[PDB]
Amino acid sequence: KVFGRCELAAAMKRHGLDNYRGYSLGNWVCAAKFESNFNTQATNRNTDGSTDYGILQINSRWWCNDGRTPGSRNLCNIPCSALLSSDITASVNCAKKIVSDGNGMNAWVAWRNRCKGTDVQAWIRGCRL
Ligand code: NA
Repeated sequence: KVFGRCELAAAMKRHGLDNYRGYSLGNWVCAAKFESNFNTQATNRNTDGSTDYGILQINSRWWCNDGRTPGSRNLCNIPCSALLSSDITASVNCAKKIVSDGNGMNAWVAWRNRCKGTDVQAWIRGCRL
C-alpha cells in the first residue's frame, strides 16, 4: 500500500511513534518518505547481500529473517515479508527496537541525510492528528 502523508502520520501516532525516544512524528514521516516513498511493499538490495524492506527499509542482516542473508540475525523475530504488509504494525514494533539500540534515528541513512536538522514539522502540517 502506498500511504498518503497524513494517513501515515495518523497510523504512526496510533502505534505510539510520536515522541518515541524523543523523536517527534515528523521525524518518522520524513524518514518513511525518503526510505520508501510511503510504499509498504518497497525492497532494495544491498552490496553485502542484504536487503532493506518496507516503509522504513529495515535491513535483513540484523532485524529480520529473509532466508538468504548468511550469518545474519533476526533481532525483531519476524520474517522480513511481514514488513511489507499494508498493516504497518510489525514495522513500527521493529523500528522501536532499532531506534532504541544506541544511534537513535541515525540507523536510517535517509533520515540522517535528508531529515536531520530540518523543519520536520512540515511533514505533519495540515493533518488532523
Ligand atoms: Na536476518
